[PDB]
Amino acid sequence: DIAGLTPCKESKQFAKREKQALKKLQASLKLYADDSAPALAIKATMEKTKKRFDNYGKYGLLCGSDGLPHLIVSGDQRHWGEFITPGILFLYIAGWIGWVGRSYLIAIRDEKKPTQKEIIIDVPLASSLLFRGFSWPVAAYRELLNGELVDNNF
Amino acid sequence: TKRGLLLKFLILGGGSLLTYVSANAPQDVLP
Amino acid sequence: MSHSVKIYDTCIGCTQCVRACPTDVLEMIPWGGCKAKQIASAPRTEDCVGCKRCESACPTDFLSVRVYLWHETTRSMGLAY
Amino acid sequence: ALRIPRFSQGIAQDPTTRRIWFGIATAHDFESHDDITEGRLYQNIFASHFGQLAIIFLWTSGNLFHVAWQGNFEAWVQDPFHVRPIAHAIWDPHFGQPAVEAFTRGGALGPVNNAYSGVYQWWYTIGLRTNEDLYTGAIFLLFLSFISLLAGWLHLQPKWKPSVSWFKNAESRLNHHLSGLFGVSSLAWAGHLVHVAIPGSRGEYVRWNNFLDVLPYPQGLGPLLTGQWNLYAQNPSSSNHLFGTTQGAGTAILTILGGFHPQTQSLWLTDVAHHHLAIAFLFLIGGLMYRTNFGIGHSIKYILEAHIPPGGRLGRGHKGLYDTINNSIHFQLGLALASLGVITSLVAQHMYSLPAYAFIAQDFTTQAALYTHHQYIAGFIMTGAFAHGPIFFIRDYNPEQNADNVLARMLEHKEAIISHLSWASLFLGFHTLGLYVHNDVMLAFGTPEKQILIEPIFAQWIQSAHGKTTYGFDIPLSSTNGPALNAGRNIWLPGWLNAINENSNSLFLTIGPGDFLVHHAIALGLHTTTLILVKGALDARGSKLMPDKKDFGYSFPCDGPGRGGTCDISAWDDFYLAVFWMLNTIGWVTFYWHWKHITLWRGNVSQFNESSTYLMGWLRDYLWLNSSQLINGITPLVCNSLSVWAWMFLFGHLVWATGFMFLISWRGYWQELIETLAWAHERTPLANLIRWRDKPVALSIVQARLVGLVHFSVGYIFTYAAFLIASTSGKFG
Amino acid sequence: PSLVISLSTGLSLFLGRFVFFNFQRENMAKQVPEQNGMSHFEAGDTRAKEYVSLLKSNDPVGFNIVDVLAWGSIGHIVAYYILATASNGYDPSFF
Amino acid sequence: MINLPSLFVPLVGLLFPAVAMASLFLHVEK
Ligand code: CLA
Ligand code: CLA
Ligand code: CLA
Ligand code: CLA
Ligand code: CLA
Ligand code: CLA
Ligand SMILES: CC1=C(C/C=C(\C)CCC[C@H](C)CCC[C@@H](C)CCCC(C)C)C(=O)c2ccccc2C1=O
Ligand code: SF4
Ligand code: SF4
Repeated sequence: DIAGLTPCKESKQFAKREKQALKKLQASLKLYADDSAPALAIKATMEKTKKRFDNYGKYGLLCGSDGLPHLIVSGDQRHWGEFITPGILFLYIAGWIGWVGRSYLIAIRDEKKPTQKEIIIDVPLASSLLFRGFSWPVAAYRELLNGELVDNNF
Repeated sequence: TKRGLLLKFLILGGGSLLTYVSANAPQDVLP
Repeated sequence: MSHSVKIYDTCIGCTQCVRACPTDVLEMIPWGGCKAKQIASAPRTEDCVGCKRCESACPTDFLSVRVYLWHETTRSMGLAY
Repeated sequence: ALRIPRFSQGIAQDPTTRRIWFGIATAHDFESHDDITEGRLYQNIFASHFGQLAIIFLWTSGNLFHVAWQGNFEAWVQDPFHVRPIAHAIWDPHFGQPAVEAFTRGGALGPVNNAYSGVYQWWYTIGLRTNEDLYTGAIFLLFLSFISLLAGWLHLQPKWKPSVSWFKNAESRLNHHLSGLFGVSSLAWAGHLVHVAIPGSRGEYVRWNNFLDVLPYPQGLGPLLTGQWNLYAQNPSSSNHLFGTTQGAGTAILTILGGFHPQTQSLWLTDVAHHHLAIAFLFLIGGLMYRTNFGIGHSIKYILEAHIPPGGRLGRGHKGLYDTINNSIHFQLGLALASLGVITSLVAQHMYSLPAYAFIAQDFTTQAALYTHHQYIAGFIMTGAFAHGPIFFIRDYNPEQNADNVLARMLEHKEAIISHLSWASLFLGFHTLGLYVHNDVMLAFGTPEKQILIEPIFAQWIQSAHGKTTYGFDIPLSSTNGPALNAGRNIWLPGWLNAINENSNSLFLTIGPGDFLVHHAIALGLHTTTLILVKGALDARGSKLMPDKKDFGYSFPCDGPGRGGTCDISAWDDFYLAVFWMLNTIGWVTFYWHWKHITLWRGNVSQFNESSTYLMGWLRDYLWLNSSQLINGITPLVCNSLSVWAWMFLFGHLVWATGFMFLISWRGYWQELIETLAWAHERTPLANLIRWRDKPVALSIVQARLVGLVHFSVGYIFTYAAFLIASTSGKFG
Repeated sequence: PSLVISLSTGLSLFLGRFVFFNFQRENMAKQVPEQNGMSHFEAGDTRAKEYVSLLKSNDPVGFNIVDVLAWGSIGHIVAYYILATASNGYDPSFF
Repeated sequence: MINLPSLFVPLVGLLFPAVAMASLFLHVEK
């Protein structure tokens, strides 16, 4: 739709890629497996990159010249989840890496001599402060900016 | 052996005649 | 300066603290009250090279010295020969 | 054991060789070395760079002097078809008889090397033509470049004042400059192009004789003073032109009309002059802005002082930034550097897509070894800009005299500043490097698909709101019409800023996922390069590891072992460390143009397209493709076309590599075997008694961080110098 | 289309706001105060500035615009001449 | 006479250097 061309519903250049290139995968008139049970170009590796026919799903997917597909993601015509869908995903996963970073850490500096408890690991991964992340509804999006890590502690 | 102030003389003289005619030539035999 | 690198501290006590450093530092010059009462930062420094072996041990709590002398003899670098 | 070097003193009677080197590299450090006073210093930089301007004209003179008697000109002004101009005659007794082989270039006799500087299309592009009409150059410039020395002395002589306090005004000067200088320096240029040059361009000659008799028109300056200007711009030029010879010339100076031409690209005759004019009011209106005694205008404090925009009620001062930028002289030489640094590239990135010369790009070589000597430098500046603004903080600067005050707070709130800088890099790091190995793991692996490749949207975007009338596309309020401008149209944006896609020389090249990476990798450069310069600077003062890092700030390179272990932690050695990324940005950037251009000339562009989206290939086709020409140029089969270049190119690879010593050697090892190697002589006959006067030593512990560098650099910068040329010259492209 | 002399009219709006004071009080340059020779200490780093002196002719010589700018611009500059024209003079309406 | 403009590479690239490498051995002494 935008700068490159249209998706899969038509993309001539893209078509030629499907075909030569891969199918020369062929290129081995035979190469012996008339019945034989190992050498697996034959089945998939192609067909798994291949039965990926005039279908790949359908994805929209813009495809420029040479027909390699380009990613716009400006939230329009079709392309929205090529950054946001896998974007918030990156955010959510990280941040629940470091929400617990700021956790199997803020749980130690106390009691009796706590000077490298960390070269061994008290609860592995934290396996206690663990889910605090999925057990983040809202969470730091409020309690970070109000109290605890409070401007005081700033 | 009259060295009593010299060398400046032999570095214009000698060295303007290891280089004056030394580079010039009347009909190349080129680079 | 001509050798001027500050190793000074506040204790200037020198027991299990610091001694190391070719000639340069004939101190123990007790200033009228600083605990183990021996003080300052040097003696007559126009003698030897430019170490920072100077601290490495016994505090300077700030910097610690190094080369800064610029004006630099030869007896001040092994090699005037 | 004598006394020598006439300025310093510690250096003066140092028995080693340091005596020498360190002599020849403290010379220019006036502020604080024996011979100095704030009176001395200032003037001791003043008649210094009056020793400047002076050396710039012995350069330019000879530039116009190896040209006028040989080095084609009453040629190349007959029509400048892309075949090998000329600089000067190469003459080395080492040359073989293949003096005869190209190297010896067509028109002229003895061998030569042709103008890759632009001069040849601007000594020409402002008229300046005929080979009997031409042979001035030095003659003036030099009957100039000597005067350049005369003040030097005249203003060095006490009596007719060399001026001392008078050096810290501003207002008066810069109230003078950005009028007297620039403004009239324009204007007067606007003068020249117009009476003598525009006529020399479209129209005909001007004869050394007449200057009154020649009149762009029949009835003079006509109205003009009669506010009636307009009717300059009607039938000004044409297009069925034949550049230089009238006939479809027309004669009405000034325009914005017509535009591009297969016969010359380049800004139109006139426009570079109404402009030169046009701006020359603003600076003249600008000049006259501050005091200078009479009693109008402005005091340069009192509009800082409590000026401040978001200050007012946000507890954040502004005290005498004047008597610290003024009492600094380094703040000075570093707001000077940059501006120049930022604009040296604005010069050299606008100098393409808008070259203002008669035959240039459509030359495509001189055009590509001239964007870069303006990219090198420019980068090379910036650093030094950032490097005299971490000297201000140590030699000058004054915490008690600047505080609560916005130059502080900049210091005070600093730990953040490098972090929210370093966070940029580390992000801009692995994220560019995901996209480029991934892009290279996927090829090789057989799958050209799967390739990760983002279109540069916000790029092309800027341009479909310009002229990139590429294959339609609305945009909500724009469409390609309904609303166009309405408020604008047939005035202003005529044929100009309307090059569009123009696969040849469209100004704007049509950007894709190959450009959405380099463009994020030039971005990872000036960021990383500056986290180190910002940092380098933001504590030449000191820090935790070295708290009291001062009274000398800059180059104290090294400190004793212990503490954590302490090293290249002088603001110089971060400058030292900086110059590698200014030599890596100013490489990715230049690298980029060319590959692009190359391809965008005697051939394709698909090339950069699917083969810059990855990494291997940046090495293979470009780097590996397009060297060809040069290296089989020493060839086992005689010296062919180029030979200077490839030998330069390996001179390039050596000077480089031989940096490393200096760089992985560190004075300790070197000195010590010189301790054994100076037991020789002393202990060997036919070479005893024989005394040195300087004691054999190994290089200073800062010195070699330099010399490996100042070595790393030429090699490096002499390699691309020889590389691009040695390949943009056959080409193809 | 363009009022070209819309604005040259306009800019010597303002620099006649310059024909000012060569005339009216005392000498030149509010006499060189500080220019050559170098006011100590005060030229020192500094002075003067004054948010308080944007008056004086705000009102009077704000007419200066309409001078040349009227009857001597679009209305044919001084038609009332003659005053020695024979080595030539004229001078003649390009308008 | 015919073909002879070769002196401004030794006087410079060769002899001018002689001067200064000599001369400027004033840095050592004079
Ligand atoms: C738990 C983790 C933790 C957290 C919350 C942070 C947070 C931060 N780091 Mg950081 N960092 C970490 C570990 C962490 N780091 C480690 C281990 C290193 C290696 C020395 C670094 C090296 C580093 C540098 C050089 C920089 C930062 C910076 C930053 C700041 C910018 C975020 C960024 O872009 O860097 C992305 C994060 C990294 C590059 C860190 C990689 C290590 C992660 C993956 C730790 C993962 C958890 C770990 C396995 C702990 C074990 C779990 C335990 C509970 C069992 C941010 C405050 C930047 C800054 O100062 O600006 C404000 C600066 O650029 N970090
Ligand atoms: C370290 C580098 C250095 C070097 C070696 C060069 C070399 C060059 N530059 Mg350059 N440049 C540099 C730094 C450098 N530049 C920097 C830092 C900038 C940014 C400010 C530029 C911006 C720049 C531009 C914009 C251009 C060049 C161009 C050039 C080339 C033209 C030759 C020349 O400069 O003659 C120099 C000529 C003179 C010094 C004399 C002319 C000066 C005029 C303006 C003086 C007017 C004074 C006048 C008498 C006053 C009139 C008063 C009265 C009569 C009314 C040459 C290759 C040109 C080019 O592209 O070539 C194709 C041009 O495009 N440069
Ligand atoms: C336009 C210029 C500008 C000006 C007016 C100055 C002025 C000054 N700089 Mg400076 N500087 C600049 C740009 C400038 N700089 C830039 C762009 C950089 C880096 C990008 C620097 C980096 C720098 C450093 C590190 C220092 C200065 C210093 C100084 C001061 C002493 C000068 C000196 O040490 O030279 C004397 C040098 C020589 C006599 C020659 C030795 C130089 C070597 C390294 C050669 C350089 C490479 C060379 C071209 C390669 C050899 C040629 C080859 C073809 C054979 C003086 C105030 C010094 C200072 O006072 O700071 C505290 C010093 O610290 N500058
Ligand atoms: C190509 C080179 C190499 C690499 C990878 C780096 C990388 C880096 N340099 Mg660097 N540098 C280099 C050569 C290199 N340099 C050279 C030759 C010099 C001059 C001699 C410098 C001088 C220099 C300076 C002055 C600075 C840097 C800084 C940096 C960091 C800047 C942040 C960034 O760019 O993103 C982050 C890093 C990358 C994109 C590189 C990849 C790192 C990750 C991806 C490792 C991969 C993980 C891998 C799978 C696990 C393998 C390990 C093991 C388990 C097998 C970065 C780590 C700066 C800094 O400290 O920033 C805070 C700054 O201080 N460099
Ligand atoms: C390409 C390289 C560069 C060069 C030229 C050298 C040269 C040398 N290194 Mg070395 N080195 C380098 C890079 C270099 N290194 C790097 C990058 C590292 C580490 C990263 C090292 C680590 C290293 C170590 C540990 C040692 C050396 C040593 C040596 C010396 C060995 C003896 C010798 O054969 O020298 C003389 C021969 C040459 C330098 C090659 C010939 C040079 C040609 C171009 C001839 C030019 C001469 C001619 C008269 C030029 C005058 C013309 C005029 C215009 C000036 C030699 C000086 C060692 C040493 O000192 O032992 C004696 C010591 O072991 N190096
Ligand atoms: C055995 C090795 C040898 C060595 C040590 C070198 C060393 C060098 N070559 Mg070289 N070269 C060699 C063999 C070698 N070459 C061979 C066999 C050829 C084929 C004839 C070449 C052809 C060649 C060319 C054409 C050039 C060099 C250049 C260089 C210099 C680059 C300097 C630098 O520091 O990095 C600078 C390196 C880069 C900025 C990147 C180059 C690497 C390419 C493949 C990747 C492009 C970067 C990427 C797109 C952007 C970053 C992505 C990232 C952000 C993720 C360096 C001196 C260049 C030069 O003049 O230096 C200025 C010039 O480009 N070489
Ligand atoms: C080799 C080497 C030495 C030894 C010093 C040497 C080898 C000096 C040798 C002199 C060379 C042969 C001079 C040749 C240079 C010429 C171009 C002439 C210079 C002229 C100047 C005045 C510009 C060090 O002292 C050193 C110190 C710190 C880090 C690395 C190193 C290092 O790598
Ligand atoms: S031991 Fe170090 S006073 Fe103490 S720091 Fe000073 S020398 Fe003695
Ligand atoms: S630190 Fe300095 S003074 Fe002390 S021993 Fe070392 S060299 Fe001598």
